[PDB]
Amino acid sequence: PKLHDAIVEVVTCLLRKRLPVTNEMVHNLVAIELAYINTKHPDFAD
Amino acid sequence: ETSELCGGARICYIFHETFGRTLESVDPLGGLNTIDILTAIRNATGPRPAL
Repeated sequence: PKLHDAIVEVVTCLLRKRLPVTNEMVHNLVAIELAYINTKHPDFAD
Repeated sequence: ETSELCGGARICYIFHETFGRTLESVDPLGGLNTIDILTAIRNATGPRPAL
């Protein structure tokens, strides 16, 4: 049992370690869209 | 004394016959190379795209 729960704890630690990393990426991904507008985009014409 | 224009109306001359005419000779299309301007407006756009 003690091991069992220790395993679980470690797993969620790892998940939390990788959480903010993805958050930073996603934040960046939005920032990238904000960074520049391509009016020459192939699907963008008027 | 009647002589060469001086003192007063000579400056009037300077401000018209000299200066006014001088400015009239300047440009107004001087330096305007169509192709160089096309380059300039491409530079004016810069790194972005333009509509």
